[PDB]
Amino acid sequence: GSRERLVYEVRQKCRNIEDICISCGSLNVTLEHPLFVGGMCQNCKNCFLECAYQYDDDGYQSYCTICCGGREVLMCGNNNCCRCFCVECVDLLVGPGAAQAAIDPWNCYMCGHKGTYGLLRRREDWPSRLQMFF
Ligand SMILES: [Mg+2]
Ligand SMILES: [Zn+2]
Ligand SMILES: [Zn+2]
Ligand SMILES: [Zn+2]
Repeated sequence: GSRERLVYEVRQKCRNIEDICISCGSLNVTLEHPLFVGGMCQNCKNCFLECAYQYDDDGYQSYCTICCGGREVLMCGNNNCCRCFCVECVDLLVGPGAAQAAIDPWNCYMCGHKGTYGLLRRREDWPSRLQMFF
C-alpha cells in the first residue's frame, strides 16, 4: 500500500510527487517520469521500456501507461495514440471516482486539451522526453 500512502502524503502537502515513483510507489526514484510530473524508479523504467508499444488483439496498448499493468482500462480514442490507463491509477492519481466518470469518445490524458487532472500533470516536453527516454 506504499503508492496509496505516498499519494495521500502528496495531497496532504507532506511529500513532493517528484520524490515518489508514480508507477509503483518506490522511493528509489532514479529519473523523472517522462510523461507526467512525478518520479520513476529504475525497475519501472525497465518495465516501461519492455512494455512500451505492445498491443493486444483489440488494437489498443497492452499495458497501462502509468503502472505498466492493468486489467480494466480506459482506452484512448485517438488512433494515433491507442494508450490505455488502468482504473486503479486513475482513481489514485486523478482522484476517487475519476475512472468511472471517465467512462464518449474519450481522449486520454496525453491527448486532451487540458494537461492537469488532479495530481496527474502532463509534462510539457513529453514527446521529446520520450526520445531521450528510449
Ligand atoms: Mg492484458
Ligand atoms: Zn517504480
Ligand atoms: Zn495503471
Ligand atoms: Zn491518447
